[PDB]
Amino acid sequence: IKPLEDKILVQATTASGLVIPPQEGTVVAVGPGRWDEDGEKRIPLDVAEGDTVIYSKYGGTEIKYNGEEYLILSARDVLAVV
Amino acid sequence: IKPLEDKILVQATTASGLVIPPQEGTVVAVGPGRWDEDGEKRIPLDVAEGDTVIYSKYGGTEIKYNGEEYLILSARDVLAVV
Amino acid sequence: IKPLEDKILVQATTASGLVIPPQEGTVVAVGPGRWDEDGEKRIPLDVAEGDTVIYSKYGGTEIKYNGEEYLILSARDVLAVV
Amino acid sequence: IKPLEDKILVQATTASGLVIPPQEGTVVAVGPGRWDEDGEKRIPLDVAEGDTVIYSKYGGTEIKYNGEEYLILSARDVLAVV
Amino acid sequence: IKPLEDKILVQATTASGLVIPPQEGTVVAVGPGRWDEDGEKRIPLDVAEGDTVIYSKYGGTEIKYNGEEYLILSARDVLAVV
Amino acid sequence: IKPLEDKILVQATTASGLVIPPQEGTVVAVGPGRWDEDGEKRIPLDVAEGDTVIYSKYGGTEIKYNGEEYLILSARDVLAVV
Amino acid sequence: IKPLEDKILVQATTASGLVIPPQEGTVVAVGPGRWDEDGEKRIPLDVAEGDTVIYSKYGGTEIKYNGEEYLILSARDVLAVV
Repeated sequence: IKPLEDKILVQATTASGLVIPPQEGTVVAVGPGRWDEDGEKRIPLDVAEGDTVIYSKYGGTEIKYNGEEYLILSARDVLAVV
Repeated sequence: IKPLEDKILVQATTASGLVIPPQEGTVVAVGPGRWDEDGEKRIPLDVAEGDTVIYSKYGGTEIKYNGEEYLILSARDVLAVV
Repeated sequence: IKPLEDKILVQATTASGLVIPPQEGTVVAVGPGRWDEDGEKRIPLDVAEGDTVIYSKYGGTEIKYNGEEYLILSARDVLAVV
Repeated sequence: IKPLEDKILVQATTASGLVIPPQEGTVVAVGPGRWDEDGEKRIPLDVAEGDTVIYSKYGGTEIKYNGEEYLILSARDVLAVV
Repeated sequence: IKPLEDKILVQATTASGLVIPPQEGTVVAVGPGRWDEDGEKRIPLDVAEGDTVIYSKYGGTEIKYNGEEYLILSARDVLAVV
Repeated sequence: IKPLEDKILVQATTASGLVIPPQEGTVVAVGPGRWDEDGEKRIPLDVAEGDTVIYSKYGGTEIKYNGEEYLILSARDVLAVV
Repeated sequence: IKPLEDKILVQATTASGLVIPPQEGTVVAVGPGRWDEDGEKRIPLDVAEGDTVIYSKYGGTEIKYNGEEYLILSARDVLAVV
């Protein structure tokens, strides 16, 4: 599963030591990014595989595979990295 | 059926080995791409014919032909390729 | 009837051999196109007179003339050509 | 009455020989056009006085003058010229 | 009362000879205009003091001063000049 | 209290001699302004400390301090200076 | 916790000496900023760690950690620094 431009695939108290009154997870896959409006180049994402991130699930598309639960979410949903 | 600029024609548990609690399908046709705002060049899509993709059916335009079910959906709908 | 910049005049199971659960039709007229944002040039449409196209009728303006039914739709509405 | 940048003043089955299930009318006045976002130049409108056009009445501002009924509508509303 | 960039101060059948089924009035003050997005220069308004204009009252901010009723309305509201 | 880029801090019949059927007030603090979309420079605001201004309270964020009632509103809200 | 591009992590009458009829707090972390639309560079934020700011909680994402309450809110939410 290769997220298309812009999306990132995230593998779904929190195991990090944080209480969330917004899930936490590990970036497993990342895409190319949104091309410039000019199409000259693509803007890169500031998250990379293995990054443990905090995101919201809005617009998320959950999909399960061999025991793991994955989420294909847009980069706009990743709020922070711990 | 030749999708016009930006649209891709997709042919509609999953045969890939994935559980989708969003459909999966095969990219059958692809268009030119949205022109730059400047009209200089068109932005290329990151899916090609034969690609097996995961997309959402929103705004989709289903059309049946000789027993097959097709969907003309915008590129913004394709989330990932497996 | 001359579609102003960007619009295209379309003449309204399908005679093509396609089942549409989106209408199909024949492009009878086409406009100049959206000027670039800078106003330098116009972007051209990828459809021309006689093309048989598949489109959605959203925002369409139906108008009848000498027994034929016509639709002035924006280029954003034409999804494919057969 | 001089339509300010972008608007055109239109003078309101149709007298042209068309059935509209969108009114038809004669372009009586036209404005300069929208300035470039950069304000370098203004974008010209593809309609001129005397043009007989088909448009929609949305956001239109009807005003009556010496027995004639006029409409100050934005350029975006003129769909085609006959 | 000096309209800040873009706004124009207008002083509120019509005395001009027009019937409005959109009020008419006299431009009493005009502002600098919107800066370009680049900030290089401001885009000028096409109304000047003394201009008698037709506008809509949407988003207007009526204020009364020494018996006169005034309106601070955005230039986007002034439709034409008579 | 220093209004961040673009906001201005205003200090809340009117004492100017105007009737407002929109409050009037004094500009106590002003921010740097919105960076160009390019980030090259920031766009300056056309009001300055001491300016007595007429604005709308929409989106305003009222805060009191030592008996005085203040408002942090975006420049888009300041309509004119008297 | 590292706010991704544009967000800033804030640490939640007010201890400053202000009455808020909008919370106040201390900027604990700051993100790179939004890339330019062109992606050339990122626009910098006008708040830095330690800044005590006044913001609104809209769209905020509250998260507690070792007894402290934090908020990951977008820069658009920071209204002023005291």
